[PDB]
Amino acid sequence: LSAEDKAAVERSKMIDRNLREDGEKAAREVKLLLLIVETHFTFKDLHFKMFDVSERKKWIHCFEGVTAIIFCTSIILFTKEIYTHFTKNVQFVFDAVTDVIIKNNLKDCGLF
Amino acid sequence: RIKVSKAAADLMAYCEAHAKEDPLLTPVPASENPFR
Amino acid sequence: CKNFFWKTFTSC
Amino acid sequence: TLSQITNNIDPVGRIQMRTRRTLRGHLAKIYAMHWGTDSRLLVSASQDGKLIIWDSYTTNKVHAIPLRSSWVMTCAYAPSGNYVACGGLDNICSIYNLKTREGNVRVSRELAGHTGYLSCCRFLDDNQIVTSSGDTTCALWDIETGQQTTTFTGHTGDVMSLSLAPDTRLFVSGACDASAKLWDVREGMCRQTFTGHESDINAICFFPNGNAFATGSDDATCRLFDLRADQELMTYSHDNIICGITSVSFSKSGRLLLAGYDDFNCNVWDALKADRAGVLAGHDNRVSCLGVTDDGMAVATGSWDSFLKIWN
Amino acid sequence: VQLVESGGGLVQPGGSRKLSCSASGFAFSSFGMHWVRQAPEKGLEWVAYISSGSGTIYYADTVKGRFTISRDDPKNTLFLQMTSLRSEDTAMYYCVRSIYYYGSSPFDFWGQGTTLTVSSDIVMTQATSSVPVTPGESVSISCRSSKSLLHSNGNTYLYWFLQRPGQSPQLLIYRMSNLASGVPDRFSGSGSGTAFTLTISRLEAEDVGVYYCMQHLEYPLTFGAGTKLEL
Amino acid sequence: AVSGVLIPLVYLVVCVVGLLGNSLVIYVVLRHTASPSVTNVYILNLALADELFMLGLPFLAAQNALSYWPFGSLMCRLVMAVDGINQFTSIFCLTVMSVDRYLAVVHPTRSARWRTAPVARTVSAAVWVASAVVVLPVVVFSGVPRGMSTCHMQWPEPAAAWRAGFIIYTAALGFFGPLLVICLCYLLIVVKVRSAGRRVWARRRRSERRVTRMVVAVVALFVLCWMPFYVLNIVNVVCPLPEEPAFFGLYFLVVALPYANSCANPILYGFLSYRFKQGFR
Repeated sequence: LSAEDKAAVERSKMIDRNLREDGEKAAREVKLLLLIVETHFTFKDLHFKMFDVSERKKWIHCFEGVTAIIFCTSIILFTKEIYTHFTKNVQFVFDAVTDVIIKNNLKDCGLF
Repeated sequence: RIKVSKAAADLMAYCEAHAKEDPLLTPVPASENPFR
Repeated sequence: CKNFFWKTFTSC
Repeated sequence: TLSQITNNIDPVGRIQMRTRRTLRGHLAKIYAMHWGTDSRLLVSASQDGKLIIWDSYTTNKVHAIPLRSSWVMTCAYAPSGNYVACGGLDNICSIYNLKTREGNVRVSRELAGHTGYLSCCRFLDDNQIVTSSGDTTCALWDIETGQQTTTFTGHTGDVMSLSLAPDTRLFVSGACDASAKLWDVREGMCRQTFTGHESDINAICFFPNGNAFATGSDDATCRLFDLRADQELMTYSHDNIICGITSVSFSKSGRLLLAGYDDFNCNVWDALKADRAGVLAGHDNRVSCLGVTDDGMAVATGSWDSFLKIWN
Repeated sequence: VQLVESGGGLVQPGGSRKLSCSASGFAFSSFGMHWVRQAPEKGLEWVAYISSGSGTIYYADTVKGRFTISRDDPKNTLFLQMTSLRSEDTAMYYCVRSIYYYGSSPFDFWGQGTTLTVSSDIVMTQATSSVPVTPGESVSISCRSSKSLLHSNGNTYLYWFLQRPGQSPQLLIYRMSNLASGVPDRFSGSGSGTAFTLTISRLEAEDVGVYYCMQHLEYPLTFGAGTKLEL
Repeated sequence: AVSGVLIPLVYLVVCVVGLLGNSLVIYVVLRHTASPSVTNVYILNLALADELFMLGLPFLAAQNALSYWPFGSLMCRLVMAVDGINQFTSIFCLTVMSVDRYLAVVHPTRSARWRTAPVARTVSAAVWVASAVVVLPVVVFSGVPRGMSTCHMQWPEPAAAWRAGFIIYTAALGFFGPLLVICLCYLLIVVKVRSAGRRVWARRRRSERRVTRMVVAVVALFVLCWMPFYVLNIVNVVCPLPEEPAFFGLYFLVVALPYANSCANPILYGFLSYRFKQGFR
């Protein structure tokens, strides 16, 4: 390598470090698909992004990556865990998504 | 509008014309590929 | 004699 | 017909290619990518809210632009190289200047006026850009003023694909209604219309000569239409694969026809004869994007697994 | 963008001194910084270098040990701490910025120097340093390196600078072929390895000064002797 | 008659079964997996260690039957070294896998080291190097004093103290380190999953069928297959043992049990995992 390729690699490493930091920052974020109006609310050191939303192809094309779908993935009601409930509702959503995240972590580590 | 025969012939002529500088059908020597 | 030391033996 | 003429044509043979590169700097699904005209730098949009400029030869990260909205469906790279763009469920299109004097990347302009989301966008120049929306229409833009200059309404369902001609004078785009229409940038009229499919058209591309285009539908079919005969010339289906088609791309000569499916693969079709010659299988999840360089050297393939590979 | 240095003056031999530079108008933390000095009668001489993030530092073999370079990012300040001064270090010190990615231009902006007074290596030659010039005329500058500056990746690292009288140098051409922003299109550069030249179409006003050539392939960066043009 | 036929039979049977299982797992991981990962790296490392242990078994199989070592000296010194290396690499690799699962489940947001593939590969190399270091006395003191068998450790003059030190050191480290680490890691994993699943819903199935059964399987298999060997060695170093050939039968079975554990490891670690059941069928 030359003196400038090494500097470019240093810049790339710095970008990698910053991307890792940003990814770790976003590891405490949750997208509560609701099925546009967007409700963001935090609870017990955890944020929640609720999205309120006519076609089946639209939903599959841009929302299959959500964590736990809430209808008033997983099911929260007010692999495919289903939970029901009716100040307490927010805590119930918190518990449901925490369970979903733990099960997803276990699936990632192969123990499931 | 033109008959399907002439359009098909034009497509064949085009595809055969440029089927020597297409680095996805013909192999690319490792000494020329930039993705070793 | 080395009856059984570690996965081995010598005529004991 | 096409098959009768192509019967005597010798086949291609099995197509084998491997992942020369693997770019790992994204943490969510990748929805779009686009090559720079130099075919070395490429831009990638991801649902992490990030937009990374990649040095393809060394896998070096040149830039890392943060986005305001993480719901993005499109990329674009200006032919000059000074600007990129992106759009999605924000219904706007943001333009970024890559070469500033302060040493950073800044947003040059935000474009507003589309009523529905943004499906595709492609620069014509440093100042002109054509976008597609779910409003069943398209438009032309002026980035030094930020106002629309034309509008191309007439479709019935959502427009999901877009493909500029090699001269960028003509323009074809597919819709949720199974039809494709040829638009004129300088006149704003539908020159031609085409039908034959039965489901939403997810991808559309242009033949290297501009006299045809490929329509990849959501019912596992592709067809080769023409602008002079005004009819389909071929079909590309197989009973084994019955799912959607998510991307389409020709090659430098038009003899080969890449594609992408929800079945975690990219079946390498053939153009003149429908017989399938090739398969690419290197992705954990399905493939969203599929691009071929201008020099025909490589094929980049982003996917829902947050990685994108280079195949040659 | 502004680069302005402070400190300097008169110092007795053996007495430590500190020079500082303040930067404003650009992202300071994304640029590498250099120090360059020139004697009152001689040319530029690279002193020391500190990269972005402070992860890499380089020094010359004539000031190693005595001098030190460091940067403060939150305060946008660059420092040069020097000790055990001698009569060989009487020169005006410049600060330069550089950014390295695919296609960037390093050595863009130079600061205004501060005068300090005290009571293996690639060699280049620019022996031609006195050429008459006439308006509307074309002249060619020369620069030769000891070894080949072309690299395996296709880049040849030769940089050109112009120092107008009473001012700091400015970048003309980077990597022997690419023209810098804000430079008129009458400046051209070409030449294979170990044989390079700079071309000017019309020698109008503001084209008179001293031209230097520099190499960026091995971390000790060597400048040329210089070429002066006069009316 | 009975002892002179069964022992090589069972030795070769376990060898072939383990080789088949590990080869199948390695092939599946190497071909039918594309996306980069770390759990796959761990599984591949463990399968490779088990395969090399199986490759080491046959020399002991041959020596423990004819009461003779018809191989020589160089490969006698090599086989013991490679066998010890493979054994301790397997033990430490499954310990590191347990710790990695603990980090994944109980302490997320450690992507700087947990999910960074270079970190996992460096950890694998480090455990292999540490294994090679642990076996160093075996390599140094190996010798062949006599032609007839004697493919053992050429002990120095204080043979008794040296032997006791070797056995105590190896048993202590390579049994009661990994065992305790595994117990703590998997106990905390199961406690966390139990509490999390119980705090939300009146759920039970996931708390019961997987986190209990798999964890109990790994722990019970490890202890059951590595306890007889070490207890027998410890008893031998302290108390004398009978010398009649009739009782020589059980020693070979005790020595062969850990190889059965190495055979059984892949069939659960790399087959009773979701990423393979759902990723291949």
